[PDB]
Amino acid sequence: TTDEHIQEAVVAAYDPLHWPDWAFDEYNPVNLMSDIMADDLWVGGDSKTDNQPWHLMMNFEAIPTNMIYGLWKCAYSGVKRCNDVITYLDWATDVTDANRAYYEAQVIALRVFYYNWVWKFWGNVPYFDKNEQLTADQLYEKMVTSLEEVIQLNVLPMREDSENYGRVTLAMVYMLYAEIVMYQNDDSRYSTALKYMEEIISSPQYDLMPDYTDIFKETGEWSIESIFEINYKDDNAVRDWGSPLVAGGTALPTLISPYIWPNGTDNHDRGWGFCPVRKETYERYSNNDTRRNATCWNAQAVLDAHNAEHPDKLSYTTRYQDTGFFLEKYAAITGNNKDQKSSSELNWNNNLRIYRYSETLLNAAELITRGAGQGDAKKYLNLVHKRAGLVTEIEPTLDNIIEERHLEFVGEGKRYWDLIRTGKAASVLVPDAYGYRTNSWSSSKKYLPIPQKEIDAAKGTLVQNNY
Ligand SMILES: OC[C@H]1O[C@@H](O[C@@H]2[C@@H](O)[C@H](O[C@@H]3[C@@H](O)[C@H](O[C@@H]4[C@@H](O)[C@H](O[C@@H]5[C@@H](O)[C@H](O[C@@H]6[C@@H](O)[C@H](O)O[C@H](CO)[C@H]6O)O[C@H](CO)[C@H]5O)O[C@H](CO)[C@H]4O)O[C@H](CO)[C@H]3O)O[C@H](CO)[C@H]2O)[C@H](O)[C@@H](O)[C@@H]1O
Repeated sequence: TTDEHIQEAVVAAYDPLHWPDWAFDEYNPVNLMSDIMADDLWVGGDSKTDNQPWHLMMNFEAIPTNMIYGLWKCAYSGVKRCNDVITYLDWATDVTDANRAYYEAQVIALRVFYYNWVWKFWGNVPYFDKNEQLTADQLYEKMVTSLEEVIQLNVLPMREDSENYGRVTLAMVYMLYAEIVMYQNDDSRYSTALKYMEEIISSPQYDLMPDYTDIFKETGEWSIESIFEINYKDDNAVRDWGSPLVAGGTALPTLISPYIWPNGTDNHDRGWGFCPVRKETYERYSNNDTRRNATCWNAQAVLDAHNAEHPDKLSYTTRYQDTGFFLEKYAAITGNNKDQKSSSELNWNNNLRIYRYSETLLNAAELITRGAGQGDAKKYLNLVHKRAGLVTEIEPTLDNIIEERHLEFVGEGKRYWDLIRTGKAASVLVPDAYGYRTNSWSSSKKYLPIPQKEIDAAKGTLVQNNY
């Protein structure tokens, strides 16, 4: 009813962003949930029954009774908190026009963000704009119409300040617009998407970090390259097993760091050996590409060298699908949970990078090649390519742009969605030579099985996907 209470409610609508990595008794880190269905990582852990839903999804054999349910609950918690704010604003007095617009812009952009999670993973899902199963195509029209309404409020700044980093901005809204327009293959909005990407490119407060290896460091958080991140902190963080929803750190580096690594060696710490980096991922980089070592941390070579320098035979404990490589971007780094005050496992400081300026450039290059209008697709592609330390210029073909995204975004939740929307999934996601993936992707796998408990509780109102 008052301004101060709506302000607190707006803050609460942001909280589900930082939940899925540990919430509702599951690990569903949203970047890995898509990346394990692509061609860059294995699943790992103790065996195929450790986080079993992950191994089933990876092999296109998810089942409604053994599914990732946490992310579903996170997304719909988000939607509910945004809906709360729209309803509260109906019953509010002495809120300025500007503050009313600002509160609406934030919670409607977040609502589309949360719906994007369930739209991409499950497609045909229930919709509510106040506290009905839509087709994927019907949810899309709701989402993109909401984003149009947020842009037209004309209230969001292009970039936030030190104090407010993590708040919705116009650039975040633009990147979210491009993500859903491109996943839908809605070419009637390609022109508008390209105009929005060019507005970010024209801004002098977004640019590439000159060193790719500086992006994923703590000092790289909210750099000139960052459009949107989900904030995680170790500073007096008290996220715990029984209190997963409190704003502290992330579980992600504990999941994907080497099992019984000797903490502090090469300033890396131990984890549970999930998402080992495939050897093929390391091999697809040129020796000149700075992304190779920023993506692929060779844990085994570090100990091989150490055991020749100081011959204590150090080892880590190899788990399932071990390769010797781990995802350096979100690896446990000595000191990145040092200031936490609860369980150190859940309180890593690593922000989750959602949108980076390199995705602005590759979005623009791709929209130009898909007929969105004139622009310098070759300049935009080659800015990303050259930042990686490659000196030879490449043409802005769709295949070169899609492969640049592949090199640029391992572990960032982009590749699986890129493979489906470009029509490459059926050709790329086939049985491997290791006997790990034994199934082939097909269009029926586009949308996961809806969790059985949701099918049951809805008593026929929710129709199961034919996965
Ligand atoms: O498949 C994935 C993977 O799973 C592994 O299993 C996981 C399993 O290890 C985990 O087990 C829990 C375990 O970590 C936990 O241990 C407690 C620890 O949490 C406790 O820490 C306390 C904090 O609780 C406390 O926090 C306080 C905070 O709650 C309060 O609100 O605020 C206070 C400040 O204001 C704050 O203090 O803070 C103190 C420090 O002051 C901490 O010490 O400490 C004890 C050690 O003393 C430790 O034993 O116990 C839990 C009991 O519930 C266990 O559940 O659980 C996961 C989820 O179920 C499992 O995934 C497997 O091992 C791997 O093989 C798999 O690969």
